[PDB]
Amino acid sequence: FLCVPNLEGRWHVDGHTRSEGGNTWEGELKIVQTWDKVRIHLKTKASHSDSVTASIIYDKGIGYQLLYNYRNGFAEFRFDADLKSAEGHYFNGATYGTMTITRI
Amino acid sequence: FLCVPNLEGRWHVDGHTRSEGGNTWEGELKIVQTWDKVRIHLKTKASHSDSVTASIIYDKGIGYQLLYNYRNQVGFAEFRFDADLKSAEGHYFNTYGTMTITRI
Repeated sequence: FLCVPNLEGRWHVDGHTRSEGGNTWEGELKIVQTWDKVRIHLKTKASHSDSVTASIIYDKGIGYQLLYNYRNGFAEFRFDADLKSAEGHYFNGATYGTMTITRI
Repeated sequence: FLCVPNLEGRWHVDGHTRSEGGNTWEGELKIVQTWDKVRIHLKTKASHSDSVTASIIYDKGIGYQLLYNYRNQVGFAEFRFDADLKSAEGHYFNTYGTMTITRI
């Protein structure tokens, strides 16, 4: 079997910039997925960012993780077992923060 | 989730034309696979048989079926894999018969 997770669609993003006076922000994430190829568009208040490179990994006991870089940095998400939501973090080289992703 | 069976590799083919006449022939099948995109190539000591369009389908109860239109040197061949993709039984139609393939 050659199985991959179905992460495609729209997710609500509850981000928290823990870097240099950041406030709790919100946004919308769009994941366009063709098998292994994955693209991530993040539309927020301050325009948007589009992914450049990405990769899906699976680590047993932890679950599925999505690592990617984007162009307004790095972002990574860790999804729950049934792909409902994900906890991630991002770093722009300097800002950084923690995001929560929720499918809808 | 998105899964396909891993059918790639070489397979031995015990073929038998069920038309009037013929006998037990043999061949080698090479299955090249990129996700759901599959290309079959059958080579024997008489004539080789390449494929054009191929589709993987899964029906509840049967398992994973592989159906493709081919071309010697347009016919239709199909297999139904069993036992964790180690062996499959199928038939072809251009001269008609069956084929029993085993994954090397």
